[PDB]
Amino acid sequence: VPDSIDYRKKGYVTPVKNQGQCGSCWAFSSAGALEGQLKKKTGKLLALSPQNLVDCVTENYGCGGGYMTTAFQYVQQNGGIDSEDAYPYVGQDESCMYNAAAKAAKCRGYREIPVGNEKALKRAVARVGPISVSIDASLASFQFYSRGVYYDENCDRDNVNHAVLVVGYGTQKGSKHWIIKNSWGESWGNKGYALLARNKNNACGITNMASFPKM
Repeated sequence: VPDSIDYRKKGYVTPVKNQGQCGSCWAFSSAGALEGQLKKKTGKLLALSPQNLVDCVTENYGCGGGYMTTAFQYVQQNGGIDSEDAYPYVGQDESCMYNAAAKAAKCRGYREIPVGNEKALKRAVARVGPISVSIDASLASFQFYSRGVYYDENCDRDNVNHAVLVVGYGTQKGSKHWIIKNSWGESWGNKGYALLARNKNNACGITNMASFPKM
């Protein structure tokens, strides 16, 4: 297991999108995780449809939030998720419009990551690929992040409100970190990305709802 990995550099990571006024972080986080897997198993990186997730994952709340496992199980039970070309993102709730011919990826379940265990998370990133996780993004220091390894002690390591995607890890000026991909546009963070404190005691509660799909 390497000291550093960065699935952007391995073609596993699609461009950064903007969710907008819609609370669909969980959808982008699922679609990105499925994208990382679809690339691992077929070798081809195709943009998947988070709008498919927000319309049709009826155990979730659309632009009111949801769970990523809830979406993985959905694409398992439904037999596929569409590509973002077939099913573009519009940022607003609507009725399900899943065309099965437009099916671009399948799923065979999901695995969750032991709560608290950052060592387990690192391993999972190293040997599976991008992982779907959820953090406390409520703080102003996060909404106006730009660079460096983010750490704010007021970060609730217990209650978690925003879904991002882990697309690798590493160290920088001595601080071990996680590389996460957000859905707030390229104007947020470091062109849509952020580094998060790693091995600093589960900062922002990143291993609370970590998961990835099976392919």
